[PDB]
Amino acid sequence: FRAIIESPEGAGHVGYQYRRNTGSTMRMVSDVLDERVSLWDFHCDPSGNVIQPGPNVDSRQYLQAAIDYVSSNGGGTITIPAGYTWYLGSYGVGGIAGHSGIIQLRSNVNLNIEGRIHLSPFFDLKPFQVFVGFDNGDPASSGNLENCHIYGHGVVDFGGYEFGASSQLRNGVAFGRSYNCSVTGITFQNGDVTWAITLGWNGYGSNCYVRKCRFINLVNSSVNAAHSTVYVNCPYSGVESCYFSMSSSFARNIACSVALHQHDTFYRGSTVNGYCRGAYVVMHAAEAAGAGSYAYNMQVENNIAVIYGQFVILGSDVTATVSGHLNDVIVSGNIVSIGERAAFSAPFGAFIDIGPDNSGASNVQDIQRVLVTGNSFYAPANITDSAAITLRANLNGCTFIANNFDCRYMVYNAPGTTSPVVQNLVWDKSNVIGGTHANQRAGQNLFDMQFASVVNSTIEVQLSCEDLSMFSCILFPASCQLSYSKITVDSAWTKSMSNTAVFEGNQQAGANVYVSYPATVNLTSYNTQGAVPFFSTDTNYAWVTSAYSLSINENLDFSPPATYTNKANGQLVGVGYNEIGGVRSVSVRLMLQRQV
Amino acid sequence: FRAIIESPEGAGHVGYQYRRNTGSTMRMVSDVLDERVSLWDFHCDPSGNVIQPGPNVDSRQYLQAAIDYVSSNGGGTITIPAGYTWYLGSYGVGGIAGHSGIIQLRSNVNLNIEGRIHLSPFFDLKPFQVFVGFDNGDPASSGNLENCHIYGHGVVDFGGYEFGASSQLRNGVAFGRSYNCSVTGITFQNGDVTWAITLGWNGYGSNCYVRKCRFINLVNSSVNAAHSTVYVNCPYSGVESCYFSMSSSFARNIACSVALHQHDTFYRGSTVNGYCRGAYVVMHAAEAAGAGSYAYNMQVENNIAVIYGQFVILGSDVTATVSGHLNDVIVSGNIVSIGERAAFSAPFGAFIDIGPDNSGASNVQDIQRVLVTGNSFYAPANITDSAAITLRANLNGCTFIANNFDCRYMVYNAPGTTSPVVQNLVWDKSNVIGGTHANQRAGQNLFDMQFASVVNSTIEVQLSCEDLSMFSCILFPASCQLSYSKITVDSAWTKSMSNTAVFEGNQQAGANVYVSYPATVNLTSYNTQGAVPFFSTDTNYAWVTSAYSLSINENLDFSPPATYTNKANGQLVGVGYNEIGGVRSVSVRLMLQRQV
Amino acid sequence: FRAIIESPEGAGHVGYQYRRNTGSTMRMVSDVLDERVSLWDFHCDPSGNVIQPGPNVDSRQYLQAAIDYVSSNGGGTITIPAGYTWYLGSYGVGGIAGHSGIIQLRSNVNLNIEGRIHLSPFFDLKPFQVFVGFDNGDPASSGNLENCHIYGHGVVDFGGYEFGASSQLRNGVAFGRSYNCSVTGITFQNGDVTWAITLGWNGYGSNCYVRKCRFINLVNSSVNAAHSTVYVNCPYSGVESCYFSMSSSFARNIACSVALHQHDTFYRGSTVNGYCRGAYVVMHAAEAAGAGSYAYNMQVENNIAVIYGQFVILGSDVTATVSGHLNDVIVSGNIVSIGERAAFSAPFGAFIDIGPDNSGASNVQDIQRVLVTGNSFYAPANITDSAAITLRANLNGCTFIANNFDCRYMVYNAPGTTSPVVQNLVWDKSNVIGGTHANQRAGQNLFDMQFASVVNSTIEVQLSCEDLSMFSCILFPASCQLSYSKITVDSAWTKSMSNTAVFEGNQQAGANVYVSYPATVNLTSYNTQGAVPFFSTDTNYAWVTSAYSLSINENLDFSPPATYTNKANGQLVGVGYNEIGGVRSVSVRLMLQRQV
Ligand SMILES: CC(=O)N[C@@H]1[C@@H](O[C@H]2O[C@H](CO)[C@H](O[C@H]3O[C@H](CO[C@@H]4O[C@@H](C)[C@H](O)[C@@H](O)[C@H]4O)[C@@H](O)[C@H](O)[C@H]3O)[C@H](O[C@@H]3O[C@H](CO)[C@@H](O)[C@H](O)[C@H]3NC(C)=O)[C@H]2O)[C@H](O)[C@@H](CO[C@H]2O[C@H](CO)[C@@H](O)[C@H](O)[C@H]2O)O[C@@H]1O
Ligand SMILES: CC(=O)N[C@@H]1[C@@H](O[C@H]2O[C@H](CO)[C@H](O[C@H]3O[C@H](CO[C@@H]4O[C@@H](C)[C@H](O)[C@@H](O)[C@H]4O)[C@@H](O)[C@H](O)[C@H]3O)[C@H](O[C@@H]3O[C@H](CO)[C@@H](O)[C@H](O)[C@H]3NC(C)=O)[C@H]2O)[C@H](O)[C@@H](CO[C@H]2O[C@H](CO)[C@@H](O)[C@H](O)[C@H]2O)O[C@@H]1O
Ligand SMILES: CC(=O)N[C@@H]1[C@@H](O[C@H]2O[C@H](CO)[C@H](O[C@H]3O[C@H](CO[C@@H]4O[C@@H](C)[C@H](O)[C@@H](O)[C@H]4O)[C@@H](O)[C@H](O)[C@H]3O)[C@H](O[C@@H]3O[C@H](CO)[C@@H](O)[C@H](O)[C@H]3NC(C)=O)[C@H]2O)[C@H](O)[C@@H](CO[C@H]2O[C@H](CO)[C@@H](O)[C@H](O)[C@H]2O)O[C@@H]1O
Ligand code: NA
Ligand code: NA
Ligand code: NA
Ligand code: NA
Ligand code: NA
Ligand code: NA
Ligand code: NA
Ligand code: NA
Ligand code: NA
Repeated sequence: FRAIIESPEGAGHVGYQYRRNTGSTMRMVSDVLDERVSLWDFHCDPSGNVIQPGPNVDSRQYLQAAIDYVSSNGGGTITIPAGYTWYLGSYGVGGIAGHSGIIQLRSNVNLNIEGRIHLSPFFDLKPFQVFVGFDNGDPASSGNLENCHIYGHGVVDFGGYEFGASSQLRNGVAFGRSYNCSVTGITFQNGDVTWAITLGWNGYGSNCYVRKCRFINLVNSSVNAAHSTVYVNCPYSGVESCYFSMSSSFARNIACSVALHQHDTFYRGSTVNGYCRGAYVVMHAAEAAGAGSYAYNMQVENNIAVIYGQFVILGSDVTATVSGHLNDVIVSGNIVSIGERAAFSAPFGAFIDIGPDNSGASNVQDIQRVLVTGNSFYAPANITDSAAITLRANLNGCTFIANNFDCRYMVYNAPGTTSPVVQNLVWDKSNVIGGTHANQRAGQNLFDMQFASVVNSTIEVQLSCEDLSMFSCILFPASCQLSYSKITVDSAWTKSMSNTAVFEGNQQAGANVYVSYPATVNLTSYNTQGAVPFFSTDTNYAWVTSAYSLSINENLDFSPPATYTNKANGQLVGVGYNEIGGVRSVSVRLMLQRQV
Repeated sequence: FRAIIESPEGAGHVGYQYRRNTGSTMRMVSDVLDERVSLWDFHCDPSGNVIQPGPNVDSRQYLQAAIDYVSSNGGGTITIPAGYTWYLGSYGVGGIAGHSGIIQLRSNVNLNIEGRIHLSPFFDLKPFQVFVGFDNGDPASSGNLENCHIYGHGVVDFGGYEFGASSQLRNGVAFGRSYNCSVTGITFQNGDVTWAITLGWNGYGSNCYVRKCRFINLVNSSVNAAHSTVYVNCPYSGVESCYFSMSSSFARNIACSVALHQHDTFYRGSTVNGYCRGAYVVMHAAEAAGAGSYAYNMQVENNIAVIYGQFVILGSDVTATVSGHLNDVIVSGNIVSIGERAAFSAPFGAFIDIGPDNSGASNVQDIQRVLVTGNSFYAPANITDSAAITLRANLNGCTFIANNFDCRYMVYNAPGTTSPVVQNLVWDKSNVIGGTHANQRAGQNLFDMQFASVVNSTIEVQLSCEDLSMFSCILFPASCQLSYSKITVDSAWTKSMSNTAVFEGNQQAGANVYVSYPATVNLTSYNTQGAVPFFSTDTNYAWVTSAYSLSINENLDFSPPATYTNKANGQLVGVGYNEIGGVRSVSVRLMLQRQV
Repeated sequence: FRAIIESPEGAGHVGYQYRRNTGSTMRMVSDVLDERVSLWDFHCDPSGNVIQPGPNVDSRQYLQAAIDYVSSNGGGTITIPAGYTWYLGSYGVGGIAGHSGIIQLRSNVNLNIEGRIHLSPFFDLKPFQVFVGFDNGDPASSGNLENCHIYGHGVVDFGGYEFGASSQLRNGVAFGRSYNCSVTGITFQNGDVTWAITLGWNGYGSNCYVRKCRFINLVNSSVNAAHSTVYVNCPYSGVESCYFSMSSSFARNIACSVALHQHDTFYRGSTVNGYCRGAYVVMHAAEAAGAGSYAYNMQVENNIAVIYGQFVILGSDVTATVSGHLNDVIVSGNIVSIGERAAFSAPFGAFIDIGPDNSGASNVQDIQRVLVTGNSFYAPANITDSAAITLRANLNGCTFIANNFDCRYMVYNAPGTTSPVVQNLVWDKSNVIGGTHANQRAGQNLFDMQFASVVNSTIEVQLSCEDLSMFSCILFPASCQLSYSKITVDSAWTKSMSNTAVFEGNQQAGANVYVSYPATVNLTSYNTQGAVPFFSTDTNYAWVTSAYSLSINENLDFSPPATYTNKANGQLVGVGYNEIGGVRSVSVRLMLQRQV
């Protein structure tokens, strides 16, 4: 009996009944203790003696034994205890070896990480994926991971080790073909990794989430090829209320916070600092196996960001046998800025980027039904490479309403690069254009329409302050076709502008182009006393349907017409009034209109 | 002593002091074990022997005993253990019997559901409410439920059983007259039920919430009369970050995700697929006892939905002695689509529906001060029955700003049905109208104003692409009165339209109607050389205050006026210019304006 | 052995192995029990006998001993047990004494509050701060608090005691110089306090959050000087999904829900009732030590509020050696109302307030790049003191897009008070002005521009119903300079208004002022048959660049011009048509335009 009690079965001989309640189960202490489980229950030598964790102990095999055992009972939650750091010092074996895996996750087995998990220097200059939910080296032959949650106040620390080679991959949690899996509360820090968390695999998975996590300093070297903190690769999944921070120079050029790569995915309520990019919103044809060829219902909302490159990047692409499509996207309520940097010192600053594929192709995309609304964007005045939208690949539609954009360009694409085919670009008059870059725009077009063609598009320019440095508010080169479009420039703050809208190929003459913009025009009247015609001296107004005065008349003896039409020879003409006769000659600011 | 130790009081004789700290309490093992409690502590036969759960064991009485006992000590949290399925196989007794209750919840007693709870086939074809917080068969004589939280990674499974009769009710959690109650984390699945969760009772309750829950496949038969997944019937309560999915055909016709039925309630950040409806936002007079006759401060924001009928349904109604009012509503940031379906195959597709009462009355409602802003809506091109708003009952105000609506109709109501009285309908120019339904609109009016009357309303139509199939952009039948309103049609993409705005009762002539829209007009001049008048051949322009040219002048020898007014006989008239004399006859596209 | 077993070391002699697994650690019961810790482990007399909590027991020393001990082991989570109320009855000692501290928090030591914590009457009429994370009386010499989380279903009750003197301070949780600290789930109630929670100290701290907490009735007396429920004084921190309620009259005059006082801070998804104010968004120079002199990336989104004063208050100020700046702010998606009250009975109602500093100075502020978008605001018709913006101090920019404001004023500042210098105030046409206050505006200007100067501003007024009671839609006194601005009044619902826009100093004549608004003008023609001029009888139109008819022509024999320009003497002039000759005299409603 003494022997039984001191034995490992002792607690199984000590009776217990909850709160002395006579209606409660007559149990043994061991039954109640068996209701919970921790790493300490597996962190022992072959004789069953507990092993203290530390920098010289590899905890991997013990944590794997705990997970495997709990898995065998239909699941539960293993605690990783507070007040200790648990080092990992070797790779795992079996199915996860193909993924450079350390720990293998299993279905229904949750991890409550309250202490710290820290990679030992065995992993320096090596690939690794700390937690892996695949059960096979080939993800295509992998089983699923279901009902696996990682949560707590603890920490995953990547030991500060740099990558050994750019081709290597490193990850924190790869859930795999993951259904109802989540990470909540955890801080991931101090590394050089590719991703912190990945959700799903090529569309297989569902209901995976990352909530209230922190990601701190996860890129640190020039070796690191690329980094996206959370890659969402299964539908009905997302990231909310997270914090992302980088301090490395390299992060400003390579790091993105989130990738939304399947339908019905979201990125909300998060704060980003020190990253190149905010989010990719993409349908890769190569990733279309699990959930189809369409990324739709994509939501980026209510985030706060300081970045160095582009906030949201839109794209879709193709393989030999699959074509990716991106549609039904909303980007709203975000407040974003380009951090303090030299012009051209990081990838081109943008709120929205329509990005060419990984091979640089701009003629594979199928991006449409995007709404960008109620966001703020700001870039410091020196950052020439800042745009509301860098439209660098084919676009089948994007709508901008009620944003506030305060940067160098509104619409931009580099000339002599790609020549995008643009459809259904809508820029509503309710987009407010800020003045931070006023006086910086010598030689530049606010809306620089460097495309192959534009159709079914609306650009309603409204200034809110003067910028007389700019070459034009909007310019179309002669190589850009323009049809079935509406282009207007409001006259406010434009009286002293030489050029307002510029159509280098006279594209505003098109049958279904509807335009209006201010221009200065010289007119000369006949000498007749009374009602008298005034005609423009130049003949380039054959496209104008009406025009009206934007200038006061300093004269007593006559007045020019208030309104004008045109004539077949391209003159404007209207009827004014000579109180006394005489040939008149005036220079007037007019609002030129065509079909509006 | 051996006997004491092996007895149920044994743990109460084994001393313990935390971490051997001499300043800590000298306790017994049983005291520490008594800090927590699980179902295992009550899941026992009359001799105190533990009973294993399973499909042949009814766990109800044991779980009730646990709840009752914990309640007696001022509360706590009972764990429903992971790795087991706990079947429920009988109804409860007492107060919850009137609600077909299984388990009775009690104040301060939380349930941490980590395992699975599953209904046994005793419940097939029967009503049931799994967890009930009422303590009396008559909710009016019920006490309150306070401080009751249900949370964890577990599951409530409704066993797949169909309803027996349409008149039956089924629910997961009925909190009752519920104050500071919540459900977090739980998956509700595999049923045919009326609701999964209900919060409050006829306005009694407060601070009830449903967060990070999943609701999967909860309608499965033609017997089911109706389904709303969460019914919010107490103020200061809401639903956030939930997932809702249905696969049944019947769900596309009967199921709604959320009902917000009292003031200061919200539905946010959620994803919906396979449902008929997104949310009801309603003040039922019959439900006004607990929190007054007004539903105000109602918020539907940042949701993602694929539905088959209507996204938000607005309503209010009356009883013999109470009148319901709905006001101060915001609908923002939502991205919604009608899923792939045949036209007319499910209830009429809509972003907003102003719905008649349960008896079909359209003259009881008092709905006003609604803001719909920054949402996206899409319906596939074949779905004739798709509208931004189906305005089917009296409306005292609704404001639309900066949305993107891509469907068949903008404003719709069926002719020869209800004749709503409309006030303060505001459709701002910043609403972008998509082109998916271009070419599908033969015989149809984009804004089909099938009302009794319209007052104090604004409709600013702006197209962003051509649709020459439509009969008109906006049409008022002669039975619709129109007064103190502004109606405009921007000219862009309208040059080839026969009809733009149509006023079948010539209602645009009204003293306080402010309109503008394009029209083609034939004019004929006098023969006089010089300044010469042009007059319209038709006499239907007595209401026009000015008009201006939207056409170029192909002539050298003359020009028509740029601008026109009218004359008492209903002609337009303006002054053009004959370089050489002669009677002129032209057909010109004009922008007709009245008081704008 | 019997003796050992009954001793405090007994559990350390009883063997245990998890679930009888031969691969598990051979432990003792005490090891498993040592995995968790509660207040009961420290709530004991000097002989180690447990003490029951209650109104006559001071639990403070015991809870401090628990925290100190857990801190010594590298942290963990102490449970404050459910089913008991734990009273605090004395002040703490050491570093927190300077802060009137009760309990001292320590790094990595979390509190899981499931029971109730309640202040005893020792604290009546006294200052107190219940939980304090500073370790020194002087916050400047304090160490940090890291990784401290307070969570659970429990309650902190302040005992209902009033303040003794207005100069006293009271707080719930002062995290101090706080990094990765949070409060989740807790209800704070029944007090008269200054704050419930404060985060950070003068910019020192990071990643502090308050989530899913309730704050109920925390002001109760006329003695209380001021109250803000959560004060956020460190960056990368915020408040989400909280509930705030007050019932006291005094709260309607003194209480604010949140203060956002450092960069990258947020307030989201919360509900407020009974408060004076929603949120301060402020950069105090005096608080600039820890995180710099700029508050930027400030976010107030998706809140629901009933308040009595101002929803968001913007400000910045200076000290002898530091200047505060506020920029890059977003206010979106909020639905707010002024609760039922008499006019002038609480501080002036406002959605946005640009507030002078604590000394009343209006010439210290540097507030710019603010976006206010997609919000709703409502005040009952009797509340004269209600404005979309009360602009009472210097403003360097604020942008309003796509809001719905239904109150007395749109833009307001009291005349004969402060004279703000205003730059970059942008009021887009997409702001919808409600009609609740129609007919209440005798003697009042909808936009009452009571400033020193206005520059680089846009005000686009659009009515949606008639209000003929108002004196004007917009008025500039002669003391307000106006330059490089755009001011328009849409004609809809304005035909019967005497005054639309009023420029008491004729400021619309300015070279870079762009305006348009309706006016009635009397004209007289020459007698000539045919094309004939009409001239205004008054000479105050020297600033007008064009005008056009907003009136029908009731005549057959002639028509006035459709469009007009001006003449140097300030007449308008245009060319109409006399079918028969004769001098004509008409009164016409025109749209007057200047440079637009
Ligand atoms: C770091 C990052 O996320 N970058 C984005 C680009 O992603 C792509 O490059 C990545 C570089 O790391 C990834 O490729 C790498 O990893 C692949 C997967 O690893 C294998 O399979 C795993 C399941 C195993 O555990 C591993 O052991 C290994 O076997 C590997 O095949 C590639 O060779 C390697 O370079 C990334 O690949 C994806 O990763 C996720 C997450 O782990 C996984 O779920 C997917 O299965 C996998 N996809 C594929 C196809 O294998 C790869 O996608 C990304 O392409 C780019 C988006 O922008 C560009 O394209 C847009 C659309 O055309 C265009 O709009 C834009 O302008 C372009 O810049 O963004 C980041 O750069
Ligand atoms: C399924 C659903 O939610 N449908 C919505 C309509 O709700 C209404 O019909 C429901 C059908 O199930 C409910 O009625 C049923 O249940 C009633 C309540 O059950 C009793 O009381 C419970 C507390 C007990 O536990 C039960 O044992 C039982 O005793 C019952 O009285 C009815 O006879 C039965 O048909 C629903 O009733 C409400 O349910 C909630 C949640 O449980 C409860 O808190 C309320 O007390 C209770 N209300 C009432 C009045 O009893 C009943 O409301 C809903 O009316 C409709 C809204 O849209 C229509 O009306 C709008 C406003 O005029 C209009 O804009 C719109 O166009 C219309 O379609 O939406 C769903 O159909
Ligand atoms: C109640 C509230 O929050 N009111 C807002 C104003 O805040 C300011 O007044 C408060 C009155 O309580 C605070 O001052 C009081 O407390 C100070 C701090 O206490 C000391 O230091 C603590 C760390 C210790 O634990 C204490 O023991 C004590 O030693 C004290 O120095 C003052 O004497 C006392 O009156 C508040 O002070 C701040 O509090 C936070 C939170 O605890 C702390 O992190 C800060 O260190 C501390 N700040 C300073 C400078 O010490 C003090 O800021 C607030 O000023 C006002 C904002 O609006 C006005 O100014 C705007 C900007 O110009 C302008 O736009 C607007 O129109 C103005 O009305 O809002 C509330 O009234
Ligand atoms: Na691999
Ligand atoms: Na769109
Ligand atoms: Na081209
Ligand atoms: Na009943
Ligand atoms: Na409204
Ligand atoms: Na009628
Ligand atoms: Na102090
Ligand atoms: Na702004
Ligand atoms: Na002045």
